[PDB]
Amino acid sequence: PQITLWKRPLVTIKIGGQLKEALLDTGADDTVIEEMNLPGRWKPKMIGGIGGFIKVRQYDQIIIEIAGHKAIGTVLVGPTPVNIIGRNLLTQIGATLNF
Amino acid sequence: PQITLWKRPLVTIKIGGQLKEALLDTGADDTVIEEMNLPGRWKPKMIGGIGGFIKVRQYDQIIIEIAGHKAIGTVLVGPTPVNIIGRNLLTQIGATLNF
Ligand SMILES: Cc1ccc(S(=O)(=O)NC(=O)NC2CCN(c3nccc(C(F)(F)F)n3)CC2)cc1
Ligand SMILES: Cc1ccc(S(=O)(=O)NC(=O)NC2CCN(c3nccc(C(F)(F)F)n3)CC2)cc1
Ligand SMILES: [Mg+2]
Repeated sequence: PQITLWKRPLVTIKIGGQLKEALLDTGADDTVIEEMNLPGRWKPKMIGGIGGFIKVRQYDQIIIEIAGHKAIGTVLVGPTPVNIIGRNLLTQIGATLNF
Repeated sequence: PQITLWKRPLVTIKIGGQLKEALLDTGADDTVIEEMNLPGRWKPKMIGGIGGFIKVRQYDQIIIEIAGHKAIGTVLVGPTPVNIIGRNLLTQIGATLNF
């Protein structure tokens, strides 16, 4: 698709069997999805913000479908108020910014 | 331009006479630029993050040139570690996400 930006660029994703909504985020390095169970090993990781740090679980090579497009990458899972598709996955679905 | 996303989508901007680098950020509502003097009135505003809140100064109807493209909008100025062009300005330069 071609998505204008007058509202939050929210799309439907499919990850680990489930349907969720996620924000297409050119400002994020990494993809972060609210709490859920995913197959495979993971490793804890700390994400930094203005007041401090939040612990999440890094899973590698996860399959996710993003508005129809399949991709594979690292997904961080933890207590985020928004599901974010970061550049690690936007690159895998071929997304660009155009103006 | 058409910008791929393998690295941070950083562009040169021109605001208030000065050249700066800023991140094209589809995940931000608002544009936020590090400390500088701008003409006109402003009003304080609080931005929220994980550990708490950061005070910035909202200026309306500021001219900014973003990788060649002129736009006019609200710019928040304060102590941000990165210059962010949010959707309020990406909409004004006609930017879209495509995949
Ligand atoms: C103005 C401005 C924009 C962006 C940045 S940044 O340093 O480029 N980004 C950034 O700092 N984002 C943090 C915001 C809070 N966020 C978060 N909030 C709640 C929960 C979770 C977690 F860990 F579960 F995923 N994460 C973490 C990233 C700086 C200044
Ligand atoms: C995982 C995740 C991503 C994004 C969000 S969010 O709630 O969509 N975004 C967000 O929370 N961003 C905050 C990150 C820190 N940022 C900031 N950092 C330093 C300085 C300044 C200031 F005020 F000067 F501009 N701002 C504020 C925005 C949540 C979870
Ligand atoms: Mg962000």
